Amino acid sequence: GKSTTLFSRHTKAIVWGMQTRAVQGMLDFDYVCSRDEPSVAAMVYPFTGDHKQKFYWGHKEILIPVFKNMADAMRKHPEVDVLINFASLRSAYDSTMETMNYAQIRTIAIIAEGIPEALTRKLIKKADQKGVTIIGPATVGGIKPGCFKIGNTGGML
Amino acid sequence: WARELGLIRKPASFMTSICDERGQELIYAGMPITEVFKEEMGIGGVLGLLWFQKRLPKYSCQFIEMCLMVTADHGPAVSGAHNTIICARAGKDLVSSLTSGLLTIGDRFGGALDAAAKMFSKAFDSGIIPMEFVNKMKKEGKLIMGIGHRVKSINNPDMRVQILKDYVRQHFPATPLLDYALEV
Amino acid sequence: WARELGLIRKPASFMTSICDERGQELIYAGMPITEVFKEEMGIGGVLGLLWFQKRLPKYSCQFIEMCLMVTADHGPAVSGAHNTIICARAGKDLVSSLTSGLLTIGDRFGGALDAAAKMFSKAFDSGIIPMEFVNKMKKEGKLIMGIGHRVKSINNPDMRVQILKDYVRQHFPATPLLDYALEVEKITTSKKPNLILNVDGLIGVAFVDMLRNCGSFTREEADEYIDIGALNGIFVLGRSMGFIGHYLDQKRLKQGLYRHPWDDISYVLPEHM
Amino acid sequence: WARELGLIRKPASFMTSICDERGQELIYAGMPITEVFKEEMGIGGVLGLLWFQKRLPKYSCQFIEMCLMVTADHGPAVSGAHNTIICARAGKDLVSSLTSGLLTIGDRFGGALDAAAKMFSKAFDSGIIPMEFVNKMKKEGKLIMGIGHRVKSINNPDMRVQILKDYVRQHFPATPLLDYALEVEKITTSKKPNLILNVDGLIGVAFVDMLRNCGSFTREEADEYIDIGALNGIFVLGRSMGFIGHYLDQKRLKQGLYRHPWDDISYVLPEHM
Amino acid sequence: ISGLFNFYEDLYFTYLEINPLVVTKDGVYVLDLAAKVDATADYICKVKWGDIEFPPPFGREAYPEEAYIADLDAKSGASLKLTLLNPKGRIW
Repeated sequence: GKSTTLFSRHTKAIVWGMQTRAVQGMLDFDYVCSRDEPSVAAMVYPFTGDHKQKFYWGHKEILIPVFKNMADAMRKHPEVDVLINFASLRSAYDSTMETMNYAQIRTIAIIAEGIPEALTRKLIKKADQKGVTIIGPATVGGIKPGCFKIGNTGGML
Repeated sequence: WARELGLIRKPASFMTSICDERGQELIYAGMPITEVFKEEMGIGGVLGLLWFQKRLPKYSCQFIEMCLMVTADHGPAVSGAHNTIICARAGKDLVSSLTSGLLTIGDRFGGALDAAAKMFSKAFDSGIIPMEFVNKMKKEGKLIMGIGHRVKSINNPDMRVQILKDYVRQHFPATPLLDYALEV
Repeated sequence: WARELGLIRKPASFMTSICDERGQELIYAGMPITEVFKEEMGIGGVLGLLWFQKRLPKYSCQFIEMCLMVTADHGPAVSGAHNTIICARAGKDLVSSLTSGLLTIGDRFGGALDAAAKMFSKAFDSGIIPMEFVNKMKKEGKLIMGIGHRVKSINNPDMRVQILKDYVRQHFPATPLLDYALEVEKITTSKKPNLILNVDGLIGVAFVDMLRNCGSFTREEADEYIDIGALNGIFVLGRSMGFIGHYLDQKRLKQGLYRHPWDDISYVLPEHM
Repeated sequence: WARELGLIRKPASFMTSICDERGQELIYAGMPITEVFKEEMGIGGVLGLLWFQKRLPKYSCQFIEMCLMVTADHGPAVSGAHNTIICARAGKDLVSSLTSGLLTIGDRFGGALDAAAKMFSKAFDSGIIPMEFVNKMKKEGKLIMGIGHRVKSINNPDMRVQILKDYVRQHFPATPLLDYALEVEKITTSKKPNLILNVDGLIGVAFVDMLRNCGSFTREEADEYIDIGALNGIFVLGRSMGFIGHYLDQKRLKQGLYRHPWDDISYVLPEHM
Repeated sequence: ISGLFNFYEDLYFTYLEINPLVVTKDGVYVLDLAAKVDATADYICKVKWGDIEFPPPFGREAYPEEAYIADLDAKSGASLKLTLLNPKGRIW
């Protein structure tokens, strides 16, 4: 089943990739929309171990974990329902196919420009079989003001 | 001036979760300096506070102090003290002489602390009996780091093994890796 | 006196296959110092004599001196020259400042010389097409060492990469490891426009090209000079020039103690440990 | 972002008048790196560009390279090469081995370069005749730094003092300090036959001749580079090539840990402390 | 047709038209083909494609300055276009 309420004021995400500028913009959006928690729970970058990144919740500084395994990310965080995928055109097929067998990921936003059309038709069919919403390729993202904002959409604050 | 009233932002480098220098006291890992002298921790306590940033118990503090007391000079023949004496004997100063002599604590001289821990931990947590662990290291070469004395062998103990052991025999609960190494 | 007449014995350590000091001349590897200056081998010649104990040809010593001229200072922001300016700014001496600044040439800064030589040699001699070697590295993490520049990308060429490259194109036969590495340049420029082969990667692969593609090295001499770590030394000796240049500059500008202000630190000490 | 639109302010540290890394080229002192390789200055020219940040002319860069070639390794018995071989033979790596060997270049080993420069310059600028300067070093103690050889004397010249000297007699205009020092050499040869100008003294006096006898240095920059210690670094950077050559030699000949046996040591500990 | 579908997939097609297939007693013969292939899978197929210049739709001749900064797109990372809709217009 494809959902009808994709985002909320309790929507938690994992952004895939080293995107400190875009996740800074997203946590800026979570602060300026008077939300209680950040929209980002964790980050997944395969080329770096688990550590904590510092971010600004207004003036205060918080720590967000970069995990390496997404199963580790789901064990520590079962509340995440949306994945933002900043992978390239060569690894987002693997990343997306590897994403979709995690059950609590309910929607996916694929930022990438140029996932090939046979590969993305395979992505479309497996989203149809699994029930996932793709917001996929050659996109900038999505914005629900007050609730959520994907990546770099809109731009700066 | 814009930061003193706080309107711009700055991301910082150098995360350093140790030793708050600023404010009214020297705060260590979590403890003020008057407390660490008042709770009566030696340098084992501040080694737990600087190196691990944890208040270690007082038997372990005496143990760390005891290890630092036994890993002092092992004669001026050995390679690091040799380089210290060559550098000091060229009349440099204290700091560069100590720096050159310390700049060999490596893998062939004095690097068996780390190697004899990583090897025994990789062997015990992938655990074998000693009677096949010795053979598993036999089938590979690469001698067990942390075994061997040139002269003091048996019925002739090292006697700095023993005081450390009887501190661990008395003031020290639950030491299984020493049990494994003693069976080895 | 007994050894002056010869009767006792002594076995000797410190085996030193280099630089006979005793006698009537300072002999280097095998050559007298007047023969150093009459055959006119420069410091590339004495690096051949000291480092390899081999007389390198007249294009090789010219490449080594050009090579030491590009592996000099790369600015004061980078890690080792930063530590030199801190230690010189504490007013120590030349030697302690240069020493603490050179104590940073490791695996993350400036050790792309040895890693980008070992890895490219292990990829070319166990040969893969680079369009699958890059995938073999892609399956493992651990990015290809010696590839990537922040600003000068391609046809905004790095021009110290190119002045070396046009030395390697002109006065320089037989470049299959940089033909392979330029093929890796061709193929890794397909993921990113910037992502060109580094200068601290190019010195490693062009120097392996020199070592096993010119003469005088068999393949067991040539692999032992790479396994031992003789490619760290080129970066170290080049960067010592810039470190002492930084030291003299920090003494000449007459600067006092640096302190590193606290609003760049962000103490994240625990709660109460 | 506010600094990118230029609105807040920040005063900087690390003033650093050397090696502009930012922009489109590695700019040295004032010259682009393509001009560096195009005007064809060696590493002596860019030693002039980093250490003194001035284009030293073509005899002078050759003289600096020649200085590095004779202040290279002078055998493995001497103290710095000894420390390099001890740390190499403990099997560390290149950098820490070279580094622990380079951190002995002080005042008793290798500190004849700066001493035999300051002493001869202070004797020449406050002028006393050599036939009373030696007597001034007689009535005060403190032997003249930079004169004397243990073996190679006269009618047996030092032969790298001579290569250097016939470079500076030939390729080197207006050299009053070396003329003064050669007259001091004539008089210090009167007491003992050996007692000729050292190499560690000739690099000092001919390099003060380089600094304050060629151009580009005023006398308040010229004496300032002597006061700072720009002559210590020539010995450091020359002897580092020999240290790396020693390191590669001790790795390639594959020797185990040196121990220095107990019968060279002679323990003289107190009775019962 | 069986191998052709493997040819449709292992070369990553989009569009592939044969109009007509003239097959006689001598054998099968293809006269027309029309193909759209996915270039974003270049990392799969540049080993299979090679030195490919992709022909334009048959239109007017390209200018040298769109060619130079289009070369600069081949030199660097930007996306350009400049193609004139009428060269003697006023609204550039």
